[PDB]
Amino acid sequence: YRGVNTFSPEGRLFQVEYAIEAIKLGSTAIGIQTSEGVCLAVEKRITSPLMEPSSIEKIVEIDAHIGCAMSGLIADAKTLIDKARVETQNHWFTYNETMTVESVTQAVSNLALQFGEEDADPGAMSRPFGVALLFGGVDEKGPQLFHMDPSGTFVQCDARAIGSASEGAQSSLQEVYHKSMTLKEAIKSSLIILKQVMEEKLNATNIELATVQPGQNFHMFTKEELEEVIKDI
Amino acid sequence: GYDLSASTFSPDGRVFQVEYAMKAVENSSTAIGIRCKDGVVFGVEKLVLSKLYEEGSNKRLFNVDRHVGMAVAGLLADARSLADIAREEASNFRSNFGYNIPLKHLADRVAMYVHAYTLYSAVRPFGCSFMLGSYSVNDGAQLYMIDPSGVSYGYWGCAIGKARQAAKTEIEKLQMKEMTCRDIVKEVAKIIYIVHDEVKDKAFELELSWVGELTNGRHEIVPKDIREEAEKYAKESLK
Amino acid sequence: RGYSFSLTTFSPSGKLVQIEYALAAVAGGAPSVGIKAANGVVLATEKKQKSILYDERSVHKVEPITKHIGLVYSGMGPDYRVLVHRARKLAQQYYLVYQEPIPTAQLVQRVASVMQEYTQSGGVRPFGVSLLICGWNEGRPYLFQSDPSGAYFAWKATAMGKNYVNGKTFLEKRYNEDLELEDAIHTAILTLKESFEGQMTEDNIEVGICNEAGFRRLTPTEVKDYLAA
Amino acid sequence: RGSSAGFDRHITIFSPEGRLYQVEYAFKAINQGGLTSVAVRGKDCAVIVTQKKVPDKLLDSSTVTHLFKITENIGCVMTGMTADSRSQVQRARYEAANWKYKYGYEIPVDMLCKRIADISQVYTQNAEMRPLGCCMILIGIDEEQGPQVYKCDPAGYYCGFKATAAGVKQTESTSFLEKKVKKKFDWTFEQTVETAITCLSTVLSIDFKPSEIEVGVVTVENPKFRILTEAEIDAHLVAL
Amino acid sequence: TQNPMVTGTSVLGVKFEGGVVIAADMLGSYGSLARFRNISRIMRVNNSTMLGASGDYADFQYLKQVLGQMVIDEELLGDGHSYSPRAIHSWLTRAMYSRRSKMNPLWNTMVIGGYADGESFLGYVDMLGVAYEAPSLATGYGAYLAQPLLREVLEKQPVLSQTEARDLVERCMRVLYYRDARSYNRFQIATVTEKGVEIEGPLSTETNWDIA
Amino acid sequence: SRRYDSRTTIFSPEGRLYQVEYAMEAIGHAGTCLGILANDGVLLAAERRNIHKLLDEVFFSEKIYKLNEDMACSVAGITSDANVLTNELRLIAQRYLLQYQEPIPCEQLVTALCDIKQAYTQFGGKRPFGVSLLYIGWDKHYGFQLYQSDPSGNYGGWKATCIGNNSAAAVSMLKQDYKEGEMTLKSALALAIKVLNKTMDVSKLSAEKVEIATLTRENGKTVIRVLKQKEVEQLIKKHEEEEAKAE
Amino acid sequence: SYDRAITVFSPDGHLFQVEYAQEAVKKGSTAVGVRGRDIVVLGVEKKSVAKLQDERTVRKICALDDNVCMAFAGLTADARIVINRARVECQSHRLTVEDPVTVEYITRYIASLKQRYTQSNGRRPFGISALIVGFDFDGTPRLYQTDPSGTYHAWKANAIGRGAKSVREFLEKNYTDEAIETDDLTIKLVIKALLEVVQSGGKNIELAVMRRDQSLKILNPEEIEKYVAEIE
Amino acid sequence: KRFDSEKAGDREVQRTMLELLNQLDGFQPNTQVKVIAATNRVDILDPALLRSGRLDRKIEFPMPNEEARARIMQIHSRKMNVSPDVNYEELARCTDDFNGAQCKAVCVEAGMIALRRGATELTHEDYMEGILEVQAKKKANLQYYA
Amino acid sequence: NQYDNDVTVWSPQGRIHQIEYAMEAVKQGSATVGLKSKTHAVLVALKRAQSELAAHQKKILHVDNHIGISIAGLTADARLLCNFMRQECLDSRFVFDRPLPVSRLVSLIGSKTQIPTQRYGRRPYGVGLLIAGYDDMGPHIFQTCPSANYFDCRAMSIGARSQSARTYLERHMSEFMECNLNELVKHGLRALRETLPAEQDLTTKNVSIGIVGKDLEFTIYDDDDVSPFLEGL
Repeated sequence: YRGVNTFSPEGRLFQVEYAIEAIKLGSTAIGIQTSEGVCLAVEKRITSPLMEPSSIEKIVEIDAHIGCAMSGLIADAKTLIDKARVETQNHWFTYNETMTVESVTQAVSNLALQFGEEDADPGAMSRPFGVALLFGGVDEKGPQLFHMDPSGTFVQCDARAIGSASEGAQSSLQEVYHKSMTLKEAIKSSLIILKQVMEEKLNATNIELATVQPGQNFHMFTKEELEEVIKDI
Repeated sequence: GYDLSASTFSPDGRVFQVEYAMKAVENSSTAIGIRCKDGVVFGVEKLVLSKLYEEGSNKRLFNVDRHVGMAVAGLLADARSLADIAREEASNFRSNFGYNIPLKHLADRVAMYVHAYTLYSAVRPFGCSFMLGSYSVNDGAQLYMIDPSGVSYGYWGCAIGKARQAAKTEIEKLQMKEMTCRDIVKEVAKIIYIVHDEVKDKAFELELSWVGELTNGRHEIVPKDIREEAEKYAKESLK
Repeated sequence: RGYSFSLTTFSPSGKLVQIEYALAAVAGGAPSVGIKAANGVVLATEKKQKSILYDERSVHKVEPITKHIGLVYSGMGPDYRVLVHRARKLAQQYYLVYQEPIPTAQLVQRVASVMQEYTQSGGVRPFGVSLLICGWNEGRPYLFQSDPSGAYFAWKATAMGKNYVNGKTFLEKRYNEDLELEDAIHTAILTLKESFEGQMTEDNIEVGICNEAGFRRLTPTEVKDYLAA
Repeated sequence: RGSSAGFDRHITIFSPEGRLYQVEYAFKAINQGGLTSVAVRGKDCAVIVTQKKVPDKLLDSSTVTHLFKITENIGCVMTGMTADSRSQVQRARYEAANWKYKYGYEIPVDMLCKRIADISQVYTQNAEMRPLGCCMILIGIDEEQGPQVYKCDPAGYYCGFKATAAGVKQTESTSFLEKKVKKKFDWTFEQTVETAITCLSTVLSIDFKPSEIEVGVVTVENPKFRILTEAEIDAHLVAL
Repeated sequence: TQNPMVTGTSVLGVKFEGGVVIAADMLGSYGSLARFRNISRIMRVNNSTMLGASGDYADFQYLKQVLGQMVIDEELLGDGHSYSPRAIHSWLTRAMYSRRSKMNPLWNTMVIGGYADGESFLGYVDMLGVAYEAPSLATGYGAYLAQPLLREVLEKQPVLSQTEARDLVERCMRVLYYRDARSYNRFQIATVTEKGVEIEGPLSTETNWDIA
Repeated sequence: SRRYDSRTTIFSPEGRLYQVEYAMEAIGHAGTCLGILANDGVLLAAERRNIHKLLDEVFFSEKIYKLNEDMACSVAGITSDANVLTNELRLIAQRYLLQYQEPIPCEQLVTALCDIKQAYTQFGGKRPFGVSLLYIGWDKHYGFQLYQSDPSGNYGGWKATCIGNNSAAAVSMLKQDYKEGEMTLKSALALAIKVLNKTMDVSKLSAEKVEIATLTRENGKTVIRVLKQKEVEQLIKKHEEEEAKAE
Repeated sequence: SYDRAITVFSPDGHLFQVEYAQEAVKKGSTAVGVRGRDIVVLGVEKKSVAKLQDERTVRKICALDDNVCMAFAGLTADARIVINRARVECQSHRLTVEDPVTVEYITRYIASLKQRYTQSNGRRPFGISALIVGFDFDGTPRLYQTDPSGTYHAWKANAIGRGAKSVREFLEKNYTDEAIETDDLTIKLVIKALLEVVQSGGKNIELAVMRRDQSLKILNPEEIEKYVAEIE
Repeated sequence: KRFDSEKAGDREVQRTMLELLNQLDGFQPNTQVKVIAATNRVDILDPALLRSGRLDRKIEFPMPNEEARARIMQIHSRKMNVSPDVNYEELARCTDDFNGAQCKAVCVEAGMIALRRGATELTHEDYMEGILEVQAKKKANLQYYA
Repeated sequence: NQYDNDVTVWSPQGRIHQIEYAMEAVKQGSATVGLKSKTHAVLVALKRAQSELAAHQKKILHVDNHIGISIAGLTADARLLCNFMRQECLDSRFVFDRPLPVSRLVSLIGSKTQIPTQRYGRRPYGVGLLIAGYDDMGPHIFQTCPSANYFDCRAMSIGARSQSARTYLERHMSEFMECNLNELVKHGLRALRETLPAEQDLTTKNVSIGIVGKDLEFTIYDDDDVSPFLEGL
């Protein structure tokens, strides 16, 4: 009944629609692109005090100039991230250059939706990935922010929010974001919105923030830096 | 739920999936083919779904081999797939045996390929009917038709599509066994115009092809001048 | 490509209904009998054709497997042919390796494993057939039965098919340890006669024997011969 | 009696009584064509006769045929679904050619029927594909057994015969032939053709003309399978 | 083919104003034996392309069957597109190189002449995938004997007429017959122009002076 | 096809493997098999379910299979499935012997088979092996041993256990009257007879419905025996006398 | 090759096969693990000794390597398969990297294996959750937990299996630097937490202790009883 | 259709159907009372009721084509004040897989939309809005399609 | 409701519902137009953005120096088809050193797209294409459907609200053959404008143009590159 590769009356694949629905269960993640750089923020959503917050890695580095923020079924994103890292290093090995953000997003998106049941592979993926990824990095075109959905559709975005509070996080980003915004303003704005949407009180231990700038490589803020920014925020 | 697969017989011994495939073939525009002494002639009622389509778009007449023609009805996508199969069968025959494939053999091979798709649930029956025509001095004119179930027979004049019955009635009065391709072309055009329904469908374009002694045994489109004469004759006949 | 999932699955109470139904088909089949005498074995079956048109000698039910093994069935005819071919194949494979005729017990085990595979493999139904195998190895007669489920038993005398309950009850009353092959053949024919519904003729039944000489199907002359007594 | 449990009526799996409903429907499909065939064995000949219905003049009657030549000395007649019968005919030709190539002598009719029966039996055991809804009858001359007539059905049953029918009126033909077979010999001469044509003409009440039946014969003197021409068929029809 | 069995000798080609002409003798040598003396080694690829070949004749026949089949397939579509001499030359180079790479070469040296879009084409293809286009070509012993004559004339006169090219080819064919031990006196001339491809019958090198 | 698939390797709403649960319920009806571990040996006692005047006596046992020079097993469930697993057990044990030139320890052999069963319950789309087994053997690592396995692929070592019909009553009795660490092969045999006597409510011990095999070490070599009719009857008679003397 | 999609999404974005696998973990016996200053302790409640079972062959605590061990809660057969896969990987990591595995690495390997079975064709999710404890080469104690979904985290102290909510609630209130001050105090914390659910105590709980340099050690029944006596 | 079932209630309607069959054709032929019958389903009708002596002319009523849709909309817009801009051909092309009832709904909804807007005469935009309303299409809260 | 769950299941009316739904997917897509003249073939597409801060999704892709496509439907399927077309064009150039004729490329697409529509467990390609190319036979415009059918057109439009566009193209079809490149593009833009929902105008941010000609390799105009064409409408 209702095979995976099935079309609804409105032409929308059932599995993709359900996978997109699974994204709303993830924690909020925000990414802002500025001429100075790109910043990624994500709520860690600690379940119990006995859990070690250092073990929740919702922001990972693909390469020295690429960073990814995840939301949804975090276990699914592991294979997508591994593919992105491998693709980036293969490109350097072959062309002795650094892959652009769009090309990395394109390679990952192609991997997504390559699921099937009959005449696909001995162990091909049986379902789409239930994760939405935010790719941030700096390339020959400068800072770049890309959003990828379970449907394999990716698009560049100046500022994008994903997760359980995407509706309302995007609303706030609409009012505040502007083209000439600096990296410091972007980090402050991202934290302000995150504090608003988060159910728990925002502190330096329950959020993750990383930035990529033309000069420096992918950088994940430590507690000391996080405490500094939230104090003003 | 006895009609959901081609690998289940109905209680009375019927494969409904095959029957539904024929039903799809019965919604297409009619296409006829008449065998004569000199050769074979094909005709198709191509409806113009939109005025934005180029003349010759979605052509329903194919050359499976340099001496064999092919007319189709029903789902066009399936028809093109079968035409590719027929070309593959014809090409493989020449490489292995070294001479043009007889039309009877080609029809048998394609019919068995079609029949193989009405035995398993892993595939579905081709929803299209088509007819093969050719002419050789040794074998003479030959015309065949194949249905979704995979059945192939020789014909003197065949019809497939919406107005199959009306076309068959018209074909009955031609006496094609002692006529030439030049005269048959006009008759083929006349029949198509009569069966066509101008009230229901907006407009159509007549596609003609033939193979015989006059073409030296090579299937080809009828020349534009001859087609114009046939169309004028058919229109004049429809007084 | 072929279904990869088993069609035989456990029921809530723990029964394999598909194996249960395969036995029902065997039960409704034609009666069969096998008796292990003191110096040989005998297999018999009913071969009642539908009308005079069928050729009685066209197809045999008591088919040899080797020079010393033969078998008969009760169930679907087409499935019997498949198992007979596999049984002959297995017997030759054994001989090629060991340069010795396959012992009756070994052949039964290998044939049983084949039938078991069809109760677990994907996209297949069980063999709706029960086999009786007779043999003579190491100076001793053997009689085995092998059911659709793939289980096999060693019998001194048994019956299968329609009214096999009465056939076994009959055999129990009449059986004796020290019987002779002639008395075994006579009893086997009578067992069939218990539920036959008509006049038994040399063309309406089939018999085969196995002894020190080897397995061989009795000719219609002999079958009529025994019938007369 | 007709209890159902699961998909026993949709695939080839045992019914509660131990039945294969899908196989039974394949038998019921043999009667969709509406035709009947008869095969009778003579003292030194074998004959197969079947109907021939051309629905309209447009059809090329030459191509409409149910008699096929498997090899030089073997011929067959098919009934039931048209497409299914042709596919089985192709397989029989391939199997016969393979036998000749491998073992160095022509394939006996019984062995050819057995091979086709084994192929059919696989269809009723495996659930991926349905059984062919067609029936085959084979006739040939054995080297040391005289004429042979064999028939195989969708289930895989392939018993030999002396007289046989297949199709819409199989029951009536079987009774007619059995009565004739009982009397003296079911014909014991090359005019066994007359017995067959009479049997077919009796059940359907047709009074055939030369262009409504086709006949194929094999004789000990001339073992090659032949299809009698419309002229020869007319000669037999007038004689009877 | 690891070892050729029946082989054809040199093939000549030269392009003139408005066409190309190719020559080759009708002889299949089985290792110093004029075994088959009536085999044509020139093929009409299509309406504007012709092909001569040297080396193993069986491999040439195989390419005849394959190339002939492709042309048939393209004509079946009837879409107004046909293979040009350059396209066929490119296809042959890839086919020959691929076989060489797999270590199962087609033991042949082919000359492709054609005329399309008012431009003449003349190409060369070896068994190892070497290919190029030149005003004149000569495979086998034609490279040593016939090529010097053709090159000398063409350098003097870049553009030739049909009659001049034909006479030049006949002179070269005469020289090859004199000095080539695997040559034959009967040969064919194929010409491609705006009017298509024409193959001339079994011509003979009648002019053979033997003043000894 | 999805429609006809049974989905034999999925989870139930309450996280249960129904096919494994049904298979275990199938074993609950098969003949009773009993295993007792003693100080100087192990034994297996099985209810010979087949009982008919016409059945012949072939092979050395009906439910007790020899796997090695120092191992044996009994089965309860689908007989055909048991034959498949017993053959695999013999192959696994010989493969180990080929690799290491030492007999396979009993625990390793059980684990290897249980791995096969577990795979059937996880992937493949096939029905599980509806069989439960009892193993007895000796090895240089742990001496005499007794193991049990289930269709789920789960196993455990026991000092005395039962599986099959009336397993609950059999284990309840064994638990009460088992003297851990102080049982000889003779008290173990007597305990097996008493347990079988009550577990088989139908009739009493006729010495024909019972098959007993014992494993012992003699002169440094493992010995596996199936008790004959004369000795099995002698045990039953002694049990009858003791039961009489008690009353 | 059976290649049906066992695990698929559902309306509202749920993987019922993963959720069912979780309810299968919940039916299993309780298991507790705490990370001490210089010791990591694993505890587990025994449903019933039965007085006939050989306790040696029913251990729910296993050693993946010399520096890593784990305890599971769920299907016993599934755990045995996962444990074996980890054991071969630990040896493989030793062969290539030439250093002992880290608790995070092996936890990541096990979690990835579980995630793969939730997205593969013709496969059932693993019905177990594991608590992996050990010491990294640096000497820092580690404690990780893995779910059938394929997610994993690092825990100061966590419990899995039946009644895990109450044990976790008890641990949250009773976990402090003072409680884990000494090795004996850490052991008592695990025993007290287990006693929150299990009834008998002492005779119904199994304990395993891992120290920095020493290998895995299983507390004897006498030691467990003594700790229980000291607790009361 | 008549079936051999143990459930009662259906047998009474079967008896009424048999009486109707006899009245339509049977003893005492009738030549002064004609019959017209309408059915949404013909796969369930009894063969004796679909016979050639009772229901001879079985007329099929297909879903309208483009021209039929245009004619239906014109017919039902005859009485309304419609502007001379409406492209009934475009409406027919855009109302694929509709029936006459749905086309009537399109027209009446266009009129009601005009009334809501406060307009004296209808317009092509009103007709398109009515088509959208009659289609009864729901949105999935996102439109990630290109 | 049992005949619309598989692509190998015919319905009683001789229709495959799965194919019908796939055709319905392209309808939900965004509009795009394609027309040809005696010398040029033009593609104009209307891009739309999910959010105001997200870049408009690209709709025109390169295939070869003489072929381009405009997509409308599932982007992931579009990339799979675009990748197949590029490989086919590359293989023709590698083997025959000649551009692949547009019609032969379209025939290959139909053959590939037909296979999924006849096998169990497979699905149709949920994407429609407007192929514009130039070959030895002149400019070409083709239309592809999720059902493996294609039409050689002279002016076609697909996507949401594309019937208003098709109405314009038919009305002015008589002028396309003899118009200049500037005039031809304006015709494509005017049709696309009709599709637009009243209170909205064509902008450099949502209009993308693709042109191929006799002496003009396929080029894509986006952003400010579109301003010259829009100036005048």
